[PDB]
This record gives sequence, C-alpha cells and structure tokens, in this order.
Amino acid sequence: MKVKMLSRNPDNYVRETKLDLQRVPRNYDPALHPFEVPREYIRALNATKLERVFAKPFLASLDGHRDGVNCLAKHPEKLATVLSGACDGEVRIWNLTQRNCIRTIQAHEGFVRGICTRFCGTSFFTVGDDKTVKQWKMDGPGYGDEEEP
Amino acid sequence: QDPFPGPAPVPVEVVQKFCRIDKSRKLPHSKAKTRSRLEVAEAEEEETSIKAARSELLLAEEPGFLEGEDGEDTAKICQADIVEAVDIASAAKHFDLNLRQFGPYRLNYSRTGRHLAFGGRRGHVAALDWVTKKLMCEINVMEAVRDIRFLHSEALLAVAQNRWLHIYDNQGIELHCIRRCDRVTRLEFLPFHFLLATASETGFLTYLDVSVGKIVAALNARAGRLDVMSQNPYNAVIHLGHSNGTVSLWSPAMKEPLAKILCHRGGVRAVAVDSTGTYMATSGLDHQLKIFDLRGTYQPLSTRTLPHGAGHLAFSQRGLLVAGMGDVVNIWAGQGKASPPSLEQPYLTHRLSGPVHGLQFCPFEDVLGVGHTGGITSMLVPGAGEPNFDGLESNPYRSRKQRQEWEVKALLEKVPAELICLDPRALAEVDVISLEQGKKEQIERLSALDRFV
Amino acid sequence: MAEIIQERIEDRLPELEQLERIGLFSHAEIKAIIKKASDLEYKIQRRTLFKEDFINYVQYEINLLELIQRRRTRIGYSFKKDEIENSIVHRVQGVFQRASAKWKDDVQLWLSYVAFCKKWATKTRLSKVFSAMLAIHSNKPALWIMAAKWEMEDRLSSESARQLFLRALRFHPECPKLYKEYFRMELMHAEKLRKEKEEFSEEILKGELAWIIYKNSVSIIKGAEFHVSLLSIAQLFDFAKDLQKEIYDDLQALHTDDPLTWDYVARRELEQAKAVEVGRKEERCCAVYEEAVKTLPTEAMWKCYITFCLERFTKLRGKRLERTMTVFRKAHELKLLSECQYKQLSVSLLCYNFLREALEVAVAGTELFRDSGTMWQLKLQVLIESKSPDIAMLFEEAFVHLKPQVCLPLWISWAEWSEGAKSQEDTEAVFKKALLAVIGADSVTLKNKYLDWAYRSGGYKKARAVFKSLQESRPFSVDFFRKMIQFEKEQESCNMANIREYYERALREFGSADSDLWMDYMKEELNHPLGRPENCGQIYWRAMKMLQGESAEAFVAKHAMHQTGHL
Amino acid sequence: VLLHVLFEHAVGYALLALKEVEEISLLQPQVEESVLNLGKFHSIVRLVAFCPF
Amino acid sequence: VRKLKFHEQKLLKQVDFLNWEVTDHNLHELRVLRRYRLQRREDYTRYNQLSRAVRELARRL
RNA sequence: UGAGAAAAGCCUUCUCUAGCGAUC
Repeated sequence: MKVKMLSRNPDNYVRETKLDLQRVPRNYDPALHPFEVPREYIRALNATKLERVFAKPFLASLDGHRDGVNCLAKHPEKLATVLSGACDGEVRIWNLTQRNCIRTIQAHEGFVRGICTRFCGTSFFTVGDDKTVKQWKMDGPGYGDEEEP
Repeated sequence: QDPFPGPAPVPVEVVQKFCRIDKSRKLPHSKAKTRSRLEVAEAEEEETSIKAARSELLLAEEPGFLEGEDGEDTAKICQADIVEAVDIASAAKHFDLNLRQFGPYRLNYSRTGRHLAFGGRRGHVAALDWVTKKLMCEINVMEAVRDIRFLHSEALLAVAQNRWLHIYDNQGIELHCIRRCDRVTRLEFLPFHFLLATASETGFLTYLDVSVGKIVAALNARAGRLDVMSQNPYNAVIHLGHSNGTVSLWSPAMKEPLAKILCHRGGVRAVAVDSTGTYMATSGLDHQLKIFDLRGTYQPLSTRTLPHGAGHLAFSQRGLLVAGMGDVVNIWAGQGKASPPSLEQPYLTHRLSGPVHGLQFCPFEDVLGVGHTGGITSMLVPGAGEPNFDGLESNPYRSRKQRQEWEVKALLEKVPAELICLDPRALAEVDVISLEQGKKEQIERLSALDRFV
Repeated sequence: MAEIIQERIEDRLPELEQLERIGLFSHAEIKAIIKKASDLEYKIQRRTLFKEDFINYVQYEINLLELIQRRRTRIGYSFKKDEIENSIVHRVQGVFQRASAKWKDDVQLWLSYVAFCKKWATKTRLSKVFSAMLAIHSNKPALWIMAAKWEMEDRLSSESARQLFLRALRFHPECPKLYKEYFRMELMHAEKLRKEKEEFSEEILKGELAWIIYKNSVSIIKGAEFHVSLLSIAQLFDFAKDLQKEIYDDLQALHTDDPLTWDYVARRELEQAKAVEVGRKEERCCAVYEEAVKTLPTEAMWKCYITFCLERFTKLRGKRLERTMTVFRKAHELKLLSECQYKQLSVSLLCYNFLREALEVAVAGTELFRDSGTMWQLKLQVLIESKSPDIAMLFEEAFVHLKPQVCLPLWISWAEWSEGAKSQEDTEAVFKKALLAVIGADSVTLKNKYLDWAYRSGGYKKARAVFKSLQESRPFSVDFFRKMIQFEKEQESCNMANIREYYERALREFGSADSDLWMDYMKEELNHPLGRPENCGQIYWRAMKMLQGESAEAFVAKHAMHQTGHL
Repeated sequence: VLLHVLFEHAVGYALLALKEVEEISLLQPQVEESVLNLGKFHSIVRLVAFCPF
Repeated sequence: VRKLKFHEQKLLKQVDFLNWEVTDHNLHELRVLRRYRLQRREDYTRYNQLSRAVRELARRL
C-alpha cells in the first residue's frame, strides 16, 4: 500500500533566529474565509465611527487686527505667507507656520476694499476708501525705517 | 513567428472558485449611465479572480492519500499497518490514553489544531497541548460533566456541569458560574459572532455573548428534552434533533424555528454538516444514515441501512464522514468534488475498547479524536485534514504576540446576533418590501323615460 | 512582514509562469525557485539587516540569469527577453540601490554594482551609478580615473573623458597620478585622430594638446621623478617624436643639481667584436658622470656612479674591475663615500676570487670608520679568505678601538679562530673574557657556544664542569638544557637521574610558556629504557597548571596528536 | 517644496535634497516626528553631495 | 487581553471577560464565599432563596 | 484587616521605555 501524510518541515514554518520575523503563509481559499459580506460591513461601520471620533478641524486663530477683517490674499510662492486687511485701514502680513504677525502697515484711511498679489510675489496692490491705488514692496523695511509705498 | 504569442492563461475552474457574481441573471439595462458602472464591476471582479489563480502556485502542501494494491480493501487495513509505513512525525500523533476509573469522556479540539480539552462523566477536566506531550491543566470538579467546549482561543473553556454552566481558565482557575443556563446537555461555540449556544434538559436554547457577558436570547423549543445539537459553520444556524424525526433550524433573532425538516421515521439521535454548508448528515432510531442537500432542495441524496446504530457523526474539512456505532468507528470517503460522500463502502474501520461517546476531527491534521469509556484515542486518517492553512486566521505555529494581535482584530470585527439568517449573503439584497413603501410615499407627494328614473 | 514579501513574490510570478510556458523550466523547478526566492526574501525584509543577505540575494538572481542564458541557447528560444530578463535585472538594480543607500561607505559594494551594470544593464544606468559614486566619494582619485577610463575605452567619447579629468584635477590639484593619466589620455586621443585621417586639426595631431598638460603639470609639481615619468609615457607613443625631444631637452636644462637627471642621461647612452662595442659604450656613459661630479659634487651623485660600476662588474670582467678600482680610490680621497657602499664593493670582490682590492677596501673602511663594528667583521672575513697570518693582530686592534664593551659577533668570531689555530687553554680564556664583557641577553648565544666547545675540546667530563659553573647564570635558553640532555644520551651510562635533573631545571625557567619542553619530557619517560612510564600521569597534571593561556591549549592538542600515531 | 540645503560641519560641507514635507503643521506635536525619527527623516531627505576637508 | 489603545477602547468599550456583574453577580458572591468559608456554591443559593421567603412573608404581612 | 499573618522555589497573564525598521 502507498500512504502519505502531511508533514510540514519545521525549518520552513519556524524562523531561523530570534532576529528573524515570523513567517506568515497566506491562503485565499474562500472556504477558509467565510462571511465575507457581514464581516466587511462591520469594518465599514467601525470606520465611520472612528471618523467622527477624530474630527478635530480647528487649528489656530490669529489676532492683532483692530477692526473687522475684510480682505484676504495668499502668496503665490510661499504656503505660509498670507495677507489681510482690516476695516480700520491697516494691512497685516502673517506667518502661518509661526502663527504670528510679521508686519503691520497703515495702508489707507477708512476701509480697505481689495488686495491682490503680483504674480512674481515681490509686490502687492491695495485699494482703500481714499480713492487711492497703492503698490507696496513685500520685503520688510530695513531697520526702523518707516514704510513707504 | 513567436510560436505562443499570448499571455499565460489561468484555469477557468480555479477562477470560478474566486468568483462572487451571478452571471445567470439576465437583467436588461438600456441606459449608458447604468452600463458604465456595470462594466467596471465586471472589470473589477475579473482582475481580482485572475490574481488569485496565479497565487495557486504559492500553495506548497498536498493532501494525504491511501490506496490499496492487488485488490485489497482499505477497510481491513488496521492502524498498526499505517504507523509502520508513515514517518516518525505522524506516527507520534497516534496514542491511546487509558483512563477507565473515570466515566466516559467528551473531547473538543481548539479552533487551532494545537490544543485539546476533554471532560469525563465522573468529573475529570483537563486541557493539554496534544502535539507535544505537556499538560496545561488537570482539575477534578466534584460535580458531573456533560460537555466541554473551547471559547475562541485556548485561554477560555466552558464545561456543562450537572447544575450550572462554568467557565475556566486554561490553567484551571474558575472564572464564571452561569446560573441561567441550567441542566445543559450540549455546548457549541459560534466563532465569528462570539456566541455560545446551550441546549438544556428543560427544553430551552440559550445564546450567550462571551465578549460582553450578557445573554442575548433565550428560546423555548417546545419539543421536550434537547440532546442533539449542531451548527452549520457556513450558515451559523443551529440544528436541533427531536424524537419526532424532525430537525429544526434556529437563529437568535426569531422566537420560532426557521425551518423544520422531517428526516427519519423514528427519533433522530445524531446530526452533522460539512464545513461548506452544502450537505447534512443525520442518523436515527430506524437504523438509516441519510445525507441531505441543504442548498434549497432538502432532499435525501443517499440512503443506507446499518446493522448497528450510529450514535455520533462528524465531518472533516475535506468532506470525510465518520459514524460512531457502539465501540466501532467507520469512515466513509468520497471524491467530494461537488459530490456527497459515498456510502457504498467505508474507507477505514477501527474497534475501540469501549462504546464511543464523542468524535471530532483535528482542523489541520490527519488525525481523528475519539472519546469513549476506556479513555481517549487518536487515529491516523490519511487525507482528512486540509493541507494549507492561513497564517493570519488560524496559525498552529503562532507566538503569543501573534495570538493577541489576532484577538483584537476579531473583537473589532464581531458580527451582531440579529444578522444570522439562512443566507449569509442576505445583507447584500435590497429590502424589496421597504422599496414599495418608499415608492408609495413618493407617489403621494406627486328609453325616453329612463332619464326621469 | 510577509505582505511586502508576498507583493514581491506575486511580482516574480509572471516571469516564472512565462518560463513554464517556454519549456525551459519544469513545474517542480518553478516550485523550488519560488521556495528559495521566498527564503531569501524573508532575510532582507527584517528589522535587523546584514549585508551578506543582500549579497546572497544578488548572487542567487545572477545564478538564475546565467542558468536561463545557458538553457536558451540549447533550446534555441530567443523570444520574450523583456518579460523575464529585464524584470530580473530591474529587481537586482532595486536591491543594489537599497544596499548602496544603506551602506554608502563600502567601496566594494559600489564596485560590484558597477560590474553588474556593465554586464547586464543599460549604459545610462551605469552612467547614473558613477554620478552617485563620485558625489560622495570625490576624495578618491582612483574612482575619477575609472569613470574617465570607461568613457574613452568603452563609450568612445573623448569629450566626456576630458571633462571628467579636468574636474578631477580641481578636487585634487596636487595628485601626480591624475596628471600622468590625463597626459596619457590626450596622446591616446591623438592616435585615434591619426587613424581617423588614414581611413578617409593639424595642431592637436602634432600632440600640442598633450604638450599644454606637460608645461602646467611641471609648474605645479616641481619634481624630477614626475618630470622623468612623463617622458616614459611620451616614449611609449611612436608618433610625435618631437614631443619626446622637447621633453628630453628640458630635462637637463631645467632639472639640474640633482643626481637622477644625470643618471638618466648615462643610462640613455648605454642603450667578440660586439663585446668590444659594448665595452666602448661603457666609457661614454662613464665619461658623462665626471661632468656630473664636476658640476654637482654632492655625495648622492657619487653613489649613483660607483653603483653603476657594480652591476657591470657583476654582469671583460677585468676591464670592468679596472673602472671600479679607480673610481673607488677617487671617492675615497674625497671621503664623500658612506659606510654602506664600502661593504657592497668588498663583499662583491670576495665572490669572484679577487682578494687584494677587498683588503684595500677593508683597510680604508677601518681608517675612515674605526668605531664601526660591522667593518671590523668585514675586514676579518677578508683575511680569513686570504689566509694571511695577521688574524691575531686584528683582534687586538679591533677590541682596543671598540670602546663599547658589547661586540657580540667579534667575541664569537674570536672563538672559532682560536679553536682552529690556537691552543685549547687560550680558547677557554677567550670565552671567559666574553662572559665578563657581555652581561645581558646577548650572553645567551655565548653560553651555548661555550658548552658546545667543551664537549668537542674535552669530553663529557669537560661539559659537566662547564655546565655546573654556568647553571646559575640566569639568562638562559632552552638550547642550553637540550644540548646537555643530548650529551647524556650519547654517553653509554645514560643515568636517568641526571636526565630528570636537567629537565627539572629547564622546566623551572621556561615551563610557564614552553609546551614543547613539557611534551619532550613526557616522551622521555615512555621511550627511554630506564624511564618510568607510570610517572606520565603526574607530568601531565603538572603541565596543565604551570602552563598559561594559549600554551595550555597547545599542550592538549599536541598530546592528543601524540596519543594517535600522528605524533 | 523640493529644494536643496547647504549644511556646514567641522568635517566638511554637505549638500542635501528635500523631497516633501508638511510645511504649515511642522511645528506641531504629531508632525514633528517626521524630523525627529531617523527612519522618517530618511524618507524625505537624501544626501546628494559631501565634500570633506 | 492586551492593553487597548485609545482608538480601540472607543469601539471595544464595555467588553470585559472576567467581570459580568449583570449576568452572574460573581464578584459580589465571591466576597460572601471567602468571608464565610463555603465549600459549595449551591449552599449559598439555598440561603439566599430562603432569605427571600422570609422577607416576602414580612412584606405581605 | 479578616481566601489570618510570614517566608522561599515553579508556570500563567501583562506593563513600560530604549535602539532597530521604513532610503527601492
């Protein structure tokens, strides 16, 4: 008679050393893995519940303006540089990474109605209630020199 | 000029195994917006099935076999002839523990084939790794024991004592004494739901959630004493045998049985189903062994009359069927490729020291566990165990850290009790009655003197 | 864990199934390849990583590629190269990239990567490898040369090799090796242009572009040897002899007052009637040396001339010697000659049976350097050859001049001569004076020769008297006791008590570190007829405790071999 | 955000290339591990040139 | 079994194998068994059920 | 406090850091 029985070689299935990681053979036979529909539904249900647990959208709030914020302009070249304008007439430049204000300039008298950044990123344009269109330099004034358009 | 230009083909039968679409459906669609989604769905299915076909080569083991020569019958071949002709590793798996001072033993294998636990009628409870010859625990409850089962990993085991239900650690420490489950005859665990089902003498079927520790359901069978019980691993339903000759299908959600199937002209004493959930094996007092097709037909595929009575039945992962009649066990073998086992002539035979009280196949080994009055024996059954196991589901060679990672994943993925139905894919179909209720609401918002008479 | 390994095995599957399509490999062979590939893959995806696992992975894939290459020729199937070979090569390139990223400092891994890229990879992939090499290893001039070498000899791009060389000199401005190879490379470019013209500008074809390298390199590196070296490559190229002519003329004009330039001109003139013609060339080379002497009178120039006389004599012989003897005298009066070269001539004169000039060299050496003891040994050997009866006065004059007491070869040499041609008592007197003068470790050889003389001049009784007197002078050697044991063995008595008595004294002095002495003692108890073999148990027990460190392990191995027949 | 940084050390000059980084939230508790952990730092930063003294 | 992580605890809250107070009241019972050494759990049940009968009689009276 | 208290030897379950791994 001819007889064979399953005989797993232990060296194949057990790692050689303590430094080695465990060997994990995988079989994709559907008979071994039943309930494919109900099991996956629970995982999807758990995924939605975990999404509501970790929903924390608020990051930071920037303060320093002395009237309502009216205009916003982002910088084309840098992610962390943004420009804002308040109703009192001042324009502030913010650092998003440091969450602080870099510069403050008194651009106009009254509201500032619009602000746009030149595509190169070395200047911006502001408009106020004083019937004035002003161009400024994005680089900060040197030392304590007062800023001029 | 390349003789064979095309890519490598994959077997159609192998791809069909990794397939979950109903091609028989002839639904008509006349809209391109419907058409685009459908073709993508077929495209997604075909590519996944092809990849698994190539992965068949990664399988490294082969199932065992045993065939005679010069017309000899495999039934007359004894275990001693097998042991001398098989390697030293498998020969060590055949042993005969002799414990007759205690009562007849009921045995259970863990879901991973590494661990075995057994319980005696007189109250001997012991758990051990059976591959190596070491004893995890060995205790003697003063009360009688009717059934023994494992709960998920080897850490927890449940015994059905004479009065109540008790839970023990793998080292022998008593954890729970459940007084609601009383006079329980049979125990069996649903793995993917973490529910333990109990059959009691009073006639009640109770479901207990071991993960949380609360009883989800308690059902009155209203059929008298309950002593024959089994589950369908594919279906997750519970089968109950009765003296009427009928088998009742049960789920924790319903207060009434899902179905009743009349199988015998007398009382049924054994029931067993295959792992795939296709075939059902029953035996009764009319000395008839029956095989039923559970896939919507519920007709007896095969019938055979037996000299003695088959007290117990079991199914392996490859489809072998074993019947325990008195002190003699008989195994029937069939090709199993979309076919039931052949009852024409048995495959192997063996005679025990005492009458058989429990049968089970080891999950991923070619051995059979038999519990009887004399003690516990382990047979060698070539071709019964499934060769290639999955390392992430049931790894015999898993470390403690691997085991604890798997347990959390299973606990994250526990299936609620109410989802158990006759169809494991019942969640996929659209609720048709809820469709028409919604449609109703949608519609809602959207001769001359004869005239004197 | 096994998810990445599983991804890589499923990536490896399609070429394996195509190979099964070919008929090149059988299904069991594919199974074995899959098994070994998984085994090798598991090693390199661990948290702890070693280089040898990467090396084994690369070697296994190379062996598989070679096996496929051998089998394709036998089958005759040349289709589907891209499906299999390119995939394997891409995987090996990924493995090499990961290994090189992990271990940047290992040059050998980089060179193995370069070799594999040369053998199996596209030329642009090899081009990317050199840039990665030179980016972090720019401080090694040899790596610059290898990159430039590949561009010229393989890629045939002279322009690329020029920029690699020019950039290399900016990192290493003072490397002479870089200049010489850059000088060679441009001359190689000129030959390719000469061969280009014959198949179908003038200035480079003359070798002018190499001449610009010559002038600048000389200015940066002001060395004669580097200047001569550029001429060596220049002579190697047959074309543009004028370039060799220009370099050769600048040798004497620019580089003067250094001996090497005058030597090169002498050897350049060097390169029965033929022997007369050969003899004629020698004087012309000899003649040039004197103007070198007259212009440059330094000592270092003088050795280059006397040595030149030496090989010609060792390489007619009378005429060669006549040159050597005169130039020796000329150097001797000027006293510029140093100590070492006096010996080399005199030792040379002894070997060719001419014994009179050697005496004059010996006398001149002693007069110039009286204190040198090596000269006095050198003179002594001459008169032993000459057999003149002036040996006795030589010892009197040498030791008087040698004020330092430690003259070990002289004390030895006096012993053998006194034995040969002097009475027995005077030989003993010389030995006793030697032991008084030499007190340190040099007395070890003195005592051994004293004991050997006693056995020869006298008998066993004379050796016993000398051994008893010298047994307490602690500076010893194992040869002292081994010689005395041999003398007892040769005598007919062979008193075993004396044999044991000599071994105990030797084991007292050197038993802590000498494994051979203990093993020799044990074999005496077994092999000797008067020995007691039952004592060997105690000798082995005593040997282990006194021996220290590796000597203890040596005795075990030697005894284990002695128990077997290997001894 | 691909850019090159010049780092000067006592041993020599090093030139390095940065592939990607979360710029805005860099100074935050969770994103800071990108530069602190050596394995994550190797993911986004490579050594393209080194010139020792 | 392992110490649950912060995300795991939210999904696997109220899961505890050893303590099932609502079902068997084992922790409360264990204190009674240890304080007065009771060989069998059944003896405690008879005392508890009989105690209910005494109290039920008093409330009805 | 009340499986009294105290001391030794074996298994079981689990907790912290620290390197290491993510560069193809």
